Amino acid sequence: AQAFVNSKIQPGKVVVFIKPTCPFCRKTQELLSQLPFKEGLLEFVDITATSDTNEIQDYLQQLTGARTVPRVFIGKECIGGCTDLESMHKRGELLTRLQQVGAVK
Repeated sequence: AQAFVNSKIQPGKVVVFIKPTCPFCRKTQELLSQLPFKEGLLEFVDITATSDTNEIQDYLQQLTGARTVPRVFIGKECIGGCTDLESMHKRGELLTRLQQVGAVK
């Protein structure tokens, strides 16, 4: 669980931890898939594809303050879930943020 999520999160990368059958995971995927990411800099990680799904949620609770998916990380910074990603979008902050970390083409 620990080494698994810690290998995924990296400076300059966006990673969204998702589950199948998760309406908000899908909305998050819809928003970020449009953006001109460079290759390898956006990843959706299904936590059900590992045996220890609940232990991963436990570790995200410890790391971020919540265990709920979607869990969105921009670099090592967990910005939150769908709601928080959507606010940055509405405010126009998201593209600025992604350009600063060099995630965009």
